[PDB]
Parts: sequence; C-alpha cells; structure tokens
Amino acid sequence: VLVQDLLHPSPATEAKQHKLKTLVQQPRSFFMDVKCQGCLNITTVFSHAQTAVTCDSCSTVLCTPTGGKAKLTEGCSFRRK
Amino acid sequence: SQVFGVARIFASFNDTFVHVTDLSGKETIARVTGGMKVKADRDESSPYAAMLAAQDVAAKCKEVGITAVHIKLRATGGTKTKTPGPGGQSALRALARSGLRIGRIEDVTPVPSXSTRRKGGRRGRRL
Amino acid sequence: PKKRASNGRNKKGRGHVKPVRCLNCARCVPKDKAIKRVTIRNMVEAAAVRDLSEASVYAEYALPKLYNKLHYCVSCAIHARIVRVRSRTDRKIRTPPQRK
Amino acid sequence: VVDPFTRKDWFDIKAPTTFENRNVGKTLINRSTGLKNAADGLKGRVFEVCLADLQGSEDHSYRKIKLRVDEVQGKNLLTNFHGLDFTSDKLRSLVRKWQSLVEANVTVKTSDDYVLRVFAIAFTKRQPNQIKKTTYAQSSKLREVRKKMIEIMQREVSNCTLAQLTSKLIPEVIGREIEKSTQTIFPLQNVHIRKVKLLKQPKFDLGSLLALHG
Amino acid sequence: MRDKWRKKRVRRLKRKRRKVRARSK
RNA sequence: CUUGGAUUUACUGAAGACUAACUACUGCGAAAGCAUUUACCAAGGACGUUUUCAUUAAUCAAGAACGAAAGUUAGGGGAUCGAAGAUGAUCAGAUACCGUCGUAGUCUUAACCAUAAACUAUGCCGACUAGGGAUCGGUUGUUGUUCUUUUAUUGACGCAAUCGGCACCUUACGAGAAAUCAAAGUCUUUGGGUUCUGGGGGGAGUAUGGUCGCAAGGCUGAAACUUAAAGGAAUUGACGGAAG
Ligand SMILES: [Mg+2]
Ligand SMILES: [Mg+2]
Ligand SMILES: [Mg+2]
Ligand SMILES: [Mg+2]
Ligand SMILES: [Mg+2]
Ligand SMILES: [Mg+2]
Ligand SMILES: [Mg+2]
Ligand SMILES: [Mg+2]
Ligand SMILES: [Mg+2]
Ligand SMILES: [Mg+2]
Ligand SMILES: [Mg+2]
Ligand SMILES: [Mg+2]
Ligand SMILES: [Mg+2]
Ligand SMILES: [Mg+2]
Ligand SMILES: [Mg+2]
Ligand SMILES: [Mg+2]
Ligand SMILES: [Mg+2]
Ligand SMILES: [Mg+2]
Ligand SMILES: [Mg+2]
Ligand SMILES: [Mg+2]
Ligand SMILES: [Mg+2]
Ligand SMILES: [Mg+2]
Ligand SMILES: [Mg+2]
Ligand SMILES: [Mg+2]
Ligand SMILES: [Mg+2]
Ligand SMILES: [Zn+2]
Ligand SMILES: [Zn+2]
Repeated sequence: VLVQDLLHPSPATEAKQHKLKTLVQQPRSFFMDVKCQGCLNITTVFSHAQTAVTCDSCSTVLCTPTGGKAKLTEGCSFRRK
Repeated sequence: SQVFGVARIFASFNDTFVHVTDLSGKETIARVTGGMKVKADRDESSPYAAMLAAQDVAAKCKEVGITAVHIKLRATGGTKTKTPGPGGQSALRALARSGLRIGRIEDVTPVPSXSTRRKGGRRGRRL
Repeated sequence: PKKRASNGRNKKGRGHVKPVRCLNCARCVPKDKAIKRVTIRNMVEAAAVRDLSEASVYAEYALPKLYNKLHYCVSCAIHARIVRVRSRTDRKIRTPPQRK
Repeated sequence: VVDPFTRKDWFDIKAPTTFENRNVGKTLINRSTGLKNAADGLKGRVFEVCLADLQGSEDHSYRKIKLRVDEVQGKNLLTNFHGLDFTSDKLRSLVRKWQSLVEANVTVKTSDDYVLRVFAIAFTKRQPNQIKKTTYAQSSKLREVRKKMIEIMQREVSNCTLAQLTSKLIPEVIGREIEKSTQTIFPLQNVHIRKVKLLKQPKFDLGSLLALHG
Repeated sequence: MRDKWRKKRVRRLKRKRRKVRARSK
C-alpha cells in the first residue's frame, strides 16, 4: 500500500494493535465497581489487580490476581467505570 | 490338553540358538545351534542351518512329550543390534512346519534404558 | 562453499546435542544429524504367516510386530542407499519421498 | 550315555483362585533321590504366563503374569503372584512421536506386608477436533499427573492384601481411576499399570497360600 | 602435510630446543 | 574360551557408569553446555501492570568470572569402552585399517590447565524496508468440540488477535565476485553509536624477550631470507574402487 492515512487508522485495526503500538499509547485496563453478593457497597477495583482485594464492609476477597486480568470471585458483579 | 515348552530362539548375526525349555526355563529340553549343522563359520547363522537346527529340536521335543511351544525370539541386544539375525525367521517357520504347535510369540531382546559404552570407538569400525 | 543452510544437521537455537552410535559401524553421530528410520515390520515373513497360523493353538491370534528405530551415520546411510545423492536444487526438498 | 530324561518327573502348575484357568501347565525336574528331594529344589521356581491364558479372554494378551511356586502337594504346584509385566511389542506400540509420555513408580507394601514397586504409564490424548500435529503437555502438568499417579497407587495397594490387589489389576481398576482423577489436568489415554515387582515377601504362611488354592 | 601434524612436529621440536638450552641454563 | 561344561537357559546378587524409546527444523542458559523421580536452596527470560525511580544508559583499553574434550596433582572409585602396549589376520611391507585382550584415561572430591571447525566460520546496541504459514512462552476476546460432574468458576482442543523467542517458505525492491543473503538490505545518492581484527604467499604463530603455568603449554610476538602468485566463487570437460 503506497498511499494510506496514517493519521486516521481504521478503528477496527486500531483496536487490534498492541497498547504501545497505537498512534498515542493508551492502557487497555480499566477500573470496576464491584458488588459483593453479601451487601451493596461500591468498591473500586483495578481490572488487572495484583492484590486480593477485600471490601471494607465484610472481609471477603473480591478478586484473585492472575497473570493478566484479576479474576472476580463467585457472586461478585462488576461494572466498568 | 497340549504340553507347552518355551522355544527360546537367540538369532545373532554369527549364529542361531534354538533352545527349548519348560515354562520356568530352569529345565533344558533341547538346545541345537546353527553351528552344529554346518562346517563353515560363515554360514553358522544361515537360514538353512537354522532350519536344520530347529528340525533336530522338534524331533527331540516330540520324544520327551512336548507337543507345543511358546516363542521368545531375541536378538543380541544390549549395546549391540536389536534386529534379529537371518536365522531367527527360519527357525520359527521350521518349528511350525515340524508338527510342533505354536503358542504366544514375543520378542525378548534386551534393550538398555540409556547404557554402557559400545565397542568400536568414536569413529566406528572403518572398513 | 556452504553446501547446506542447515549445515547437514538440525541444530538451531542450541549449543550441543548428545551423540548416538550408528547401527552399522557404532560411530558417534549427533542425535540431530543421524539419519533415523522408524520400522514396523511383521515378525513373520508373509510366506510363513499361513503355516504358522495353522500350527497355532489359538483361534484368531494376532502375530506381534517388530518395532525398531534405526540410527545411521552419514556414511552408513549413503552406503546402504538409505539416502542418495540428490541434485543441487532437489536437495532442498525435505518432504518424505512419495513411495508408500 | 544316560538319557537324563528317564529320571524326570512331571508336575502340574496350579494358579491361585484369583485367576480363572488355574491349570497353567506342566514342568519337570530330576526325580527325588536320597540326596536331593524333588520338592525343595522345585519350589521357588518362577513361571511367566500370559494373562490371556489365565483368563481365557484375548483382551489381556499383552500382559504376562509371573507365578512363583512355593508349595508342592504331590504332583501339584501351588503358585502365587510374583509380578506383572507388559509384552515388549505392546509397550513399543504405545510410544508414538508427537505426544507426551508420563511415567511414575512407587514402592509400597500391602496389608499383608508385600513390598511392591508399581509402575504406571500414560500418554497425552489427541482431542477429536484437534488440528495441530503434536499433543504435548507442559512439564508442570506432567508433574501434576505424576503426583496423582503416585498417591493413587499408594492408596489402592496399601489398603488391600496382595490377593485383593491381583483382583484389582486384572480389570485395570487402578488404571481407570488414574485416568478419571487426571481429567481436569490433561486428557490421557492408555493409562496402564505396566509393571509390578515383588521386592520383599513376608514370612511364609502356608495357610494364607492354601486359602488361595481352594 | 596436514596442518595438525605440522603443528605437532613443531611442538616436539620446540620441546627439544627448550631442553637443549636448559643444559647451560 | 570350551566334557574341569564353554556359549545358551531361569532365578538371585554386587559394582560402577549411563539416562533409550518419548526426542522435534521443540525448550533453557552468557557461552561452554543442560534429558530418570522427588525435596530443598538461591537465581532467570518473557508476559501483564493507569506500580515505582527519573537518564541511572550503549560499547568498552586496563582488569575480572565462567570456559567441551584431552591433559596435570592428590584421595576415592575403577562396570564398560579404551590412547600406550601386547597379540591374530591382511599386505611386498604394515609395529595401519579389521579381530582379541588391555594400562593411563573414561566417573567422582579437592586443586590446576584456558584451548576447539569454542561455527551461524556472520561483534554488540538502536531505527527502518516484504509478503506467508507454522511453532514455543505469556496475555486478551470467542466454538456443531471432548471432559469435570450435572453445569458453571474445570481442563484440553478449535478460531482470532497481540507482545517476546527458536526457526522456516516465496520474492528480490536491494546487496554481492558468486555461492547466496530479510540481512550479508537502507553502502561513490559513500556519516546512527561503539569494541576488536586484516593489508600478496611463505619463513611463522617460528626465534628472542616478557609474563602466566607443576608440566604440557597459554598469552604477547619479530626479522633475515625467499617467492609471482597463493587464494575465493562459479563454468565446460575429464576422471571416480559415487548414485540413477
Ligand atoms: Mg567405506
Ligand atoms: Mg567440498
Ligand atoms: Mg559447539
Ligand atoms: Mg520441551
Ligand atoms: Mg537464548
Ligand atoms: Mg582485555
Ligand atoms: Mg575443563
Ligand atoms: Mg587417580
Ligand atoms: Mg579402568
Ligand atoms: Mg601384526
Ligand atoms: Mg597397536
Ligand atoms: Mg583396535
Ligand atoms: Mg575391550
Ligand atoms: Mg584425573
Ligand atoms: Mg583461538
Ligand atoms: Mg557449526
Ligand atoms: Mg572464530
Ligand atoms: Mg564484543
Ligand atoms: Mg539489528
Ligand atoms: Mg500461543
Ligand atoms: Mg546486482
Ligand atoms: Mg531465504
Ligand atoms: Mg539467516
Ligand atoms: Mg603477509
Ligand atoms: Mg574452487
Ligand atoms: Zn463484601
Ligand atoms: Zn563414519
């Protein structure tokens, strides 16, 4: 391809790129609002959390760290902020 | 029914052993080698000598009461070749054609799980 | 000059490979370089599979196979015609020969 | 000069009741004389007989049982279990390329103090929809499978007597349990107890042996 | 001659030179 | 070597090595190298990260660590192979190839040695230039698939992306003397950073001095003299105790 719009890449191909290989690098991680099953208290949890986060109300682990994204425990619902 | 021995056939590339024992292998019934059938060293392992060796074994087996045999064919094994010698195929066919009955057949070549150093040197035997 | 881009062996991303002895002459040859053939032969030749089946005391007894993996050095294999000299352009072809 | 076969006496080999076809076959020995009795020189003999013969079925053609004679009753030899092994051709037909081989062994004693080494073998299974050429398990998975083999052989041997274990080996109870227990680790095929070795035997109990012969 | 054997010959000849000079130290 | 029972057969035992098959254009390591199980000890790359510090970096005379095999010193082991040596053949001769024995050695612990076609014969760091399918490790989205267990939060497999690797196939924009090369390209349209090395063939890695080593030897290292080629890649032919 000799002629191509480098300043306006296709958003489809833009989403497949590595996070450092876009025009402006941008993280693919996010923050979530986590509902434990026991109660209803907003707890902000990083998507790629490295800590076994526990909510303040009840000492229940919300997520377990993995190689990539943290794994939410059963009965815990998240909503992306 | 039948009376089983064990035909332990050791077929190397220099000779052929046709050795019939009992089930335990502690009692030897007949042991005829291909070298007892020829007067040349070069064909002690010939298919022809193995067939003659097997026929003498079968005749000896019949007069003792052995009517069937199990086959345990082996090559030299160890650090040496694992393929059976040319006489092992003839001794097996001769036994079957001699009125002896055949049971299980197995290869029992000794095979190392590594091993000791094999003779010949690093560059092998140069011919 | 360089005859093969692979140097006649199969060592890439590796320092050293332990040797194997040629079946025929017991020469030390690196495991990746040795010409290896897997053979599954009938223990009884097809001529004798009939008369030996009649002498069997077992109805429907399957004759065991003979499994063996052979290692050859380059000299052992070339002499026994296991591999042959190929033309300069035909050397690159590394698919198994279309015989079976 | 003497024809040593005129002095041979034939004996019958009897398998334990754990097997079906207890008439294994015949052996011979020098006839009992004044210096040497035939009985004492005949016990301790080991017979290697295919399991398909002891059970009739051809499904056991690739396993062969070692029977050790340790009692003589007239012309009958009362044998006991001495070991288990695969035929050489069967083992060679299972070891293919483009798959992982995993092995384990453990030394364990039965309820009646029979010290055994039990060898387990298994291979990675290719899924029916699999496209890639090879079926390799990661070395961490193989360590987990190997750990699962060992604790099952230890459990299924130490909790039963040697006679009961013989009844377990014939239908591959241990092999079926290892395959089931490792399903969540990796799919496996051809899970077998490929060898059993007697290392040490307890003090001889003729009454215990006699109960295994009728 | 072969380079390896040419090298061995000189090493044996160097060895002699050292021993001969040592006589007078 | 064998009727003093060899070779062969079954059972039992002991020694040292070695880790077959699985084993691959697969993995790891700075390289040399590394392949039975488990435990322990301390490391490591890659990946993921909206964590942290902020130039701490690249390459490096001098100077260091490691460095196959063989070899040296002293203990221990010494199964097998096996320099030397001894022997039977072959031969005109073979103290060679081949056969049978065999000592150092091969293994290990404490130290030395510091060299290999130690090779990808291809320094390291950085950027860019072309298509394709595989594969190993991590991560991220998703199945007429098998299985947990009956399903999920099971695992395997399948399909997609991506980062890193080991490589491979096609083409030649381009390079090259060519063989060939995705780097050996972006080099007379000659300059991204930096270390090392070469200057016709021999004499010669020799002599001498120094230095390291117990030694073997290593590192550094000439000159006199001699010579018109030596050499690289490819072409045609001739020949081959190479194949078809
Ligand atoms: Mg030759
Ligand atoms: Mg050449
Ligand atoms: Mg190397
Ligand atoms: Mg691997
Ligand atoms: Mg690496
Ligand atoms: Mg330096
Ligand atoms: Mg060294
Ligand atoms: Mg010593
Ligand atoms: Mg020795
Ligand atoms: Mg001589
Ligand atoms: Mg000599
Ligand atoms: Mg020799
Ligand atoms: Mg020897
Ligand atoms: Mg030493
Ligand atoms: Mg050098
Ligand atoms: Mg190389
Ligand atoms: Mg170099
Ligand atoms: Mg450098
Ligand atoms: Mg680069
Ligand atoms: Mg992957
Ligand atoms: Mg050009
Ligand atoms: Mg190419
Ligand atoms: Mg390349
Ligand atoms: Mg010069
Ligand atoms: Mg040339
Ligand atoms: Zn909570
Ligand atoms: Zn060779």
